[PDB]
Amino acid sequence: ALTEKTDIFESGRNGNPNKDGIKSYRIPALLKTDKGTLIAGADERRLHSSDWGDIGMVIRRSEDNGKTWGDRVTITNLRDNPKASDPSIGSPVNIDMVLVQDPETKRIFSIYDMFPEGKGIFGMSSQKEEAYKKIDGKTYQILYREGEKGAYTIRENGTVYTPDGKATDYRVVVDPVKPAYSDKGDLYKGDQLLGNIYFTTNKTSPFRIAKDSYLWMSYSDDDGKTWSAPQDITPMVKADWMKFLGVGPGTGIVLRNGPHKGRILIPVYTTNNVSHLDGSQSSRVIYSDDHGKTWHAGEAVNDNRQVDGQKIHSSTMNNRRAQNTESTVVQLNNGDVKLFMRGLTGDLQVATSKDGGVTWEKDIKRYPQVKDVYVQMSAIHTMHEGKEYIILSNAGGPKRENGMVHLARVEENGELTWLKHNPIQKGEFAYNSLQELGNGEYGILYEHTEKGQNAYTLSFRKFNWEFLSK
Amino acid sequence: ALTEKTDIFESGRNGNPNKDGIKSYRIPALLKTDKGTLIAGADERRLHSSDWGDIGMVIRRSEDNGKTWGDRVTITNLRDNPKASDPSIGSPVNIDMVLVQDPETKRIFSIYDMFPEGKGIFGMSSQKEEAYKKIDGKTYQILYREGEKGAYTIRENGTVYTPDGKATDYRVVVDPVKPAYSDKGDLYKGDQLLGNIYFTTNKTSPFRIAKDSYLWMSYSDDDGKTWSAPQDITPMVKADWMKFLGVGPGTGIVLRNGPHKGRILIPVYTTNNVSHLDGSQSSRVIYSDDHGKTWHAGEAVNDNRQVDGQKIHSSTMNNRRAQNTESTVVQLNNGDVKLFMRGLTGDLQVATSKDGGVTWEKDIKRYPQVKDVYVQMSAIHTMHEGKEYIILSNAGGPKRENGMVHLARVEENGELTWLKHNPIQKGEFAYNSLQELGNGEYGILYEHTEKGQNAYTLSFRKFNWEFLSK
Ligand SMILES: CC(=O)N[C@H]1[C@H]([C@H](O)[C@H](O)CO)OC(C(=O)O)=C[C@@H]1O
Ligand SMILES: CC(=O)N[C@H]1[C@H]([C@H](O)[C@H](O)CO)OC(C(=O)O)=C[C@@H]1O
Ligand SMILES: [Cl-]
Ligand SMILES: [Cl-]
Repeated sequence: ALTEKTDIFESGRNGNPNKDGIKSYRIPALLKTDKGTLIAGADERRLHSSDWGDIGMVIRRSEDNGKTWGDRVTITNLRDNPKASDPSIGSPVNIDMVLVQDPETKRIFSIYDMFPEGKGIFGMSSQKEEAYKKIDGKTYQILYREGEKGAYTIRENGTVYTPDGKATDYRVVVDPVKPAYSDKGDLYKGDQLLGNIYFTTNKTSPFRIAKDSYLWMSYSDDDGKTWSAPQDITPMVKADWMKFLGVGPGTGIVLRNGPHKGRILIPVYTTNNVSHLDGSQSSRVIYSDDHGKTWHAGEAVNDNRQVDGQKIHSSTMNNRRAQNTESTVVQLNNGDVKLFMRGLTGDLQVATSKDGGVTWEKDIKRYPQVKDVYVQMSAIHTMHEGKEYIILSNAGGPKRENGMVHLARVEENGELTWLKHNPIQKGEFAYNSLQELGNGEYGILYEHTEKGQNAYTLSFRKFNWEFLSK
Repeated sequence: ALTEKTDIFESGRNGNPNKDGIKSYRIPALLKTDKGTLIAGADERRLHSSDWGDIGMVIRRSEDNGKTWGDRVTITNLRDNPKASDPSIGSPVNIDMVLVQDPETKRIFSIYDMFPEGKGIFGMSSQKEEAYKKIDGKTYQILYREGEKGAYTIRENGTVYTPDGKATDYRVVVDPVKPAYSDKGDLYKGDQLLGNIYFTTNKTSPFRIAKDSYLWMSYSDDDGKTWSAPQDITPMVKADWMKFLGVGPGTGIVLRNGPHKGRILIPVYTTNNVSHLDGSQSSRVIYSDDHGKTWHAGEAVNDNRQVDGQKIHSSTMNNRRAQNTESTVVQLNNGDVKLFMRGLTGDLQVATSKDGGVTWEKDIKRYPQVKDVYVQMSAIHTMHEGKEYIILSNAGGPKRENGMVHLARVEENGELTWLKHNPIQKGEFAYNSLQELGNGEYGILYEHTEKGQNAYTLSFRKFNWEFLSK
């Protein structure tokens, strides 16, 4: 019923780097393509297991349903600041991905966070820095020059314009060409490399982007073999009030029925400037109706939500327990969208959208049958013999341990009836990503450590309906 | 040299209403029109002196340079909520106006704050309510229905639509016809008047607008005699992070030189959700480059301002002493814009814009020569044979008392040198509005009380250069 674990991304041991010089792997995403390929994505955390530093967005492909795996394809890996005093925080950061395939165009998307050099979500400034400027109907990324108040802009061809709208002799690499696109943001004067717009300390160039939270996208048209250069989707989806805006890691969905059929959903979450990570983490989705060309923000589950007899908003809330963070998204046969949200209640929180993920119903459903220890989860839709189900995997607890696979029957009204709860991994268990394999078989890429492994090694297992019914 | 005061708007005495049933007048604006008319604007605060309640936006006209004044013209006066428990707070609020005339079109504009029923800026909720929705490129004001989470919208001809986009048979009066437009916001179901969308308590209708801060505009094309219905300009200028956004009352300007000549400038200020009135009040201007048709927000003086070693932003700041609030705007002959801002340093703070009010230079200039007791001021540009000056008026202190007219020379540098400091009114003195009358004469309209008069009576004086030279 259930296979042995095949390690896909292997972490180092006892606090040391593995043989490739990588201490850590984190944040699995598992995608089954139209060819039948399995794409396994991960944070490649070179220097340590923490949520920052030098991190590549990496995939491996299985052209045989999880039996054997090809070599690592690196989607994006921004080069580190060679002059940073502390290399553990000395790199521009990419962190956390969501994979999805457009079932019509066959395009595969990787959407992931981006920060300039520093500590990621843990090094955000208290004060807003404007990141973008609209000039004659065009949106440009801003640059700040040391000692100057004014907003420089990156305009056509990467050419840097002054605050007062004059071209300079500086340009930015806006069309990176190097492997892993490690030249992105490089700042030139002519053909002299000066530095990089993502460096924040001990800079050798005069320019940097706003110290903010960004959202990037990369895509593949050849089943995950090669990848586009990073596309900055931030200004399409990030409101002025948002502090953090980042993905809920794993695998997104494409709506298969109802008025919004073909819509791509990407779970994300925000914080605000009132209470940031202490009281404002709020789930929502971004979506595309045009096959991934343009992106829109849905409303938050927390927007106009009644809490303890009073209305809150994702932009103003300061309520630790009312937060919802990383989430996993599923569309039902009746057309409802369910959002399963990592939260702080001890048990499973679920929001429902009747309009394709744009707005959410007033109640969040809490399911005591499914434990949540405040950790990522995944959930997928599945049809077994014409009956409708959802499979959800997360840690059983009491800590980030004991991988549980849950089975729910979905009722005609969209309610969830939990049937079975089946252990899939003893010991350490954290982030995971489920897929349908196409028989009655299901795949799962997850975080687990054993035998002194650094957090985490990411492993793959198959399981059938015989395992689910147990 | 200095004329006796002419009382333009007289308040009641000893806490009682005046003959017209008005306890209080506040917030003077004075405008000299192309025809030579003087328009004196005010808040007509019927029930009490505070920053809320039943308040009309009113003017009087003088056709003989301030000697005699006509009857009150009411621009806007929203009807009260007849079912409110406390009438003192039982009315939709208009408060604080800025007057300006377009010298080309001759159109006169009054721009002023709007709040639904409540305590205005002191009654704002801690949580954001979305106020507008963009549906298919069109911006509609949102309505909320009792016991429902969704956003209804006010669409063409005031037809209320359901959250899911269906016409109902509820209608909002979006083209008011009653004197002073007191019918604006009225909620109909067919022929039947049910209540008003600006009412917040003991409602007789199912709908209300978001509890928020709004910005409204009315205009006159007949020299102040008649006025358009209010135009809700909020969505053009109010960013999503903004809590309060309202005018710095008095008289705005039209830029007379430089590449932005013809641009209309209106002083405003905002708060944010981090610190609201405790630490975030931030001066800026909104402006129109198409004769009042569309409006844009400039950047705050506080945006990317260095304060005590560190950069702040108007959207995120929490710094009491770094606030700048109501302000008055002046263009110099060299093209620079000066913004004189009410603040908490005890002396005069001035910001400079080199791009027609869009962005501000890094330093705020303080002038110890001019005390600021934290009260509104007004300032105008003037020429004197043929040297460039600015006249500024405010309280001398210690409190809101001893009105002063200050005179500065505008240096070849754009710097200011304070030459003269002349008392103009003993006893109580608060808000005021200056105008150049022609032939070396100036007019001022200002808040003063005596003989038990309620705060305040608005009185007018004229003065010439010899008054200034003392
Ligand atoms: C962008 C980022 O920091 N992502 C990290 C996320 C985040 O810090 C938290 O969700 C904020 O509350 O948390 C975790 C975690 O294992 O708990 C892993 C993610 O890689
Ligand atoms: C919209 C509004 O409330 N305007 C009021 C303003 C405001 O309350 C303050 O600037 C907040 O800091 O203050 C004053 C005042 O005499 O001090 C008068 C205005 O009518
Ligand atoms: Cl650099
Ligand atoms: Cl009502």
